[PDB]
Amino acid sequence: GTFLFTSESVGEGHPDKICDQISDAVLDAHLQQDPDAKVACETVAKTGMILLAGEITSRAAVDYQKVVREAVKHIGYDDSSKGFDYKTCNVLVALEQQSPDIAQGVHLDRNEEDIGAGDQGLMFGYATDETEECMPLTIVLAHKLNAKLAELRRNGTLPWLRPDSKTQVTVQYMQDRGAVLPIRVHTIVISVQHDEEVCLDEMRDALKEKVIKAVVPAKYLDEDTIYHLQPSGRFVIGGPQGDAGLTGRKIIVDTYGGWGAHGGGAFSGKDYTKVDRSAAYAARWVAKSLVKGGLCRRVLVQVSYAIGVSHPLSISIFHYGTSQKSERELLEIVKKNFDLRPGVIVRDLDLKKPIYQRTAAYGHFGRDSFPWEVPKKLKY
Amino acid sequence: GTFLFTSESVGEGHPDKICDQISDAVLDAHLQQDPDAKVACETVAKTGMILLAGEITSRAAVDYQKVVREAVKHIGYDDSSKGFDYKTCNVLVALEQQSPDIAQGVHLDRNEEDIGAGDQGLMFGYATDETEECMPLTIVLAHKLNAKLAELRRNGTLPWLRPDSKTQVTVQYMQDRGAVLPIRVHTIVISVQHDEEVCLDEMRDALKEKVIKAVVPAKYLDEDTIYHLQPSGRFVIGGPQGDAGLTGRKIIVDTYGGWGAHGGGAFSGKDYTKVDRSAAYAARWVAKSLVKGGLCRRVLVQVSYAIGVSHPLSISIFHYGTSQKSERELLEIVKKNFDLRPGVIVRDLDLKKPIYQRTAAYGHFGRDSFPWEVPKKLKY
Ligand SMILES: C[S@@+](CC[C@H](N)C(=O)[O-])C[C@H]1O[C@@H](n2cnc3c(N)ncnc32)[C@H](O)[C@@H]1O
Ligand SMILES: C[S@@+](CC[C@H](N)C(=O)[O-])C[C@H]1O[C@@H](n2cnc3c(N)ncnc32)[C@H](O)[C@@H]1O
Ligand SMILES: COc1ccc(-c2c3c(C4CC4)nnc-3ccn2O)cc1
Ligand SMILES: COc1ccc(-c2c3c(C4CC4)nnc-3ccn2O)cc1
Repeated sequence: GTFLFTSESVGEGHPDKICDQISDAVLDAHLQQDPDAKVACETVAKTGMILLAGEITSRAAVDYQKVVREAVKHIGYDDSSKGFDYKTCNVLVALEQQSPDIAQGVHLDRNEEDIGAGDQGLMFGYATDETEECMPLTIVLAHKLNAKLAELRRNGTLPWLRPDSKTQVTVQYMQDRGAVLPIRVHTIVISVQHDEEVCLDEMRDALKEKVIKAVVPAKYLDEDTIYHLQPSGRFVIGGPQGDAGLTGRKIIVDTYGGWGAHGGGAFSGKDYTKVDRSAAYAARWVAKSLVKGGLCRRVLVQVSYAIGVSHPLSISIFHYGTSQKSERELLEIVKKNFDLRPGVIVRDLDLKKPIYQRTAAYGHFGRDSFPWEVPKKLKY
Repeated sequence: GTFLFTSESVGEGHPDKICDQISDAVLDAHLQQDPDAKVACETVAKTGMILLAGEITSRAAVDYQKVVREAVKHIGYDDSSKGFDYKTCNVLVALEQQSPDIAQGVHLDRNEEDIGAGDQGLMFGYATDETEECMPLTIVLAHKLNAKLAELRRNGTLPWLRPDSKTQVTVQYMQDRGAVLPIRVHTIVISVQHDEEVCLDEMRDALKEKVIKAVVPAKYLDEDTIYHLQPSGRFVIGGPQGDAGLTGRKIIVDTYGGWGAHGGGAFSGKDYTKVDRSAAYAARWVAKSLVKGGLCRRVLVQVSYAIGVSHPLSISIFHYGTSQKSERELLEIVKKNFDLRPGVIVRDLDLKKPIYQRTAAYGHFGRDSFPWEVPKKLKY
């Protein structure tokens, strides 16, 4: 009845995550001046370079040099000794207006509630009662390990830490009538960029004592837990110098860590008309509402859209055997309580608010009581 | 007992797919001269630009201008009237050597069989008996609709077609003791870039009669099937001009269309030491072997790795209730028959061969009898 499951997370200075945070800093900069900005901002990061590529139609006057550099400063890349510096890096901009063919097919001359989906696609929402925040323990732990590294770097406890990090947690679970119960942590991996002065044994000791023990409850750790701490042996070169980063290359870290399902769409750098983001947020909101509402212990929701069409093409619900109600009954409850048109989701989840940079590291779900994390009281 | 499931696919000229094909053309160019090339090539595409960013350490002498332009020519972007031209686009190169810290931790001075995983991560393999190729019908149909568009464009039947396309198929399934049985096609979406001369009604008629009817068996289509053909109403601007493309932004199209599970890793532009590709291919090979071997009707395999470590950290198997054997029994069969170290997978699946550009459109699985699609005869 037991099984293993592994999830990973990355830190704020992982090059792909730098890109997601810059793309969302650009989106927020536009939304601060024009709540109806149409934004599709991709970011690429490599040694010394941030390139913005995409499409933006907006009435805002945005200083891209300032927005980009301020986001890199927040992450912690502020000196050539760290491999990247917000003060002196190259910021290249290849941004054009949104395609008029897309604009006419999606939102031009359309009533806001009846705007079409900004693209076709499929999206999933997932929730599990295994944690209070309704997220898998594997991904919650993996995110908290990266957050702890950033905390210890920023407070000066471990001054040899640099912003680029990755973590991975394998948990042994027990099956329980469709639901899952965490038993113990089987393996933890941590890799983090570091300075040239600190030795490997000092790093491994700190990662176990000051990071793992500060995040993972002792009840999950035992004599058999496997630790792979700094397994490469050396990680001085890091950030964009060590590996090219792109927006939307950490979509499983952004969501459920492999649990549930994913439709493929990236979140960062997109306004609400892009259903890859808004409909995934709404699907998480529906899933969490079904679990917090006591209708299921674990649930998966799929929705799909066609470009230019407001209503979803399909809606499906899988309760893993954890509900007394059938899928048909749960779908009827969802139809009575939710309107999954993008032009209505924007109002329910306040998606013109410039809070997106906050979502772009540590996962979009299970944190900080964002609107999609506040369950809706269901009427049925 | 019935439910809906939707998957999507994209064409060869979808901007993200252009990037995956260019990244894999670069990898193949290196492997043709140096089978041990270390390649991590990301591609970005926007109006008039192909940018290569990443890390390559190789003994090959590669003409990036020629490799990139030949890949774009193959896709069909050969004139400014189409929005992109291989002859006149800008090709920018930001490629550096692989980080020496990664090289020392992964493969330097290591016996090939004992090379470490090129990164940490989680990967899944999936197989389903619903089609002979062991793939979900939703994604098989979605890929075939894009392939039909490219065929009709290349043979001159529909000369108004351009290379950028997207498709989406929703199938109504019946549950069958853990396995799934397709009943009918509920909805199809097709969007394809076109010239300025053809009218919307001519395109919609051709998409139904020459594309859908030529791909989807009539037994799946009925009076209630919903068609969204050219739903945006106009798609003249397309390819990188209409939307920025990046490598590794179609990872669900590349795999199972939402079925099974995904660990987040992209495939294109990476050599075998990057377990995001090799271990996902090996996991598909294990899953397909378990289904074709008669041990299950549907199966999901998860594997995970740590950078620098050769053996997987975890292996898990979920048979959806379609096997008489337990997960423990299936894991023992997998341990007896497979060695999932990257340095052994490379030999079993011939992963130094330059066939990667062929994998970069229409899915990596369920096609063309690649080594990971030829089931292993299991001994137990
Ligand atoms: C190992 S790199 C990816 C492979 C790389 N593109 C190559 O050229 O081999 C992927 C991520 O691992 C982390 N990383 C980079 N250098 C590392 C090192 N020396 N040891 C461990 N992890 C490292 C960074 O977070 C980086 O974004
Ligand atoms: C709709 S675009 C993505 C949104 C876009 N970045 C924006 O600025 O709104 C995504 C994909 O849809 C397709 N596409 C582009 N223009 C389109 C159009 N006019 N109608 C339908 N699909 C289109 C292309 O395959 C493109 O890569
Ligand atoms: C996509 O989300 C999932 C999540 C979990 C499971 C799963 C198992 C697995 C997965 C390969 C890791 N292995 N043993 C399992 C036993 C039960 N359950 O539920 C299946 C799918
Ligand atoms: C990730 O792969 C999957 C695939 C399919 C299912 C699934 C259902 C769904 C999903 C939301 C679409 N809806 N009704 C369902 C009934 C049965 N089964 O099996 C669950 C998970």
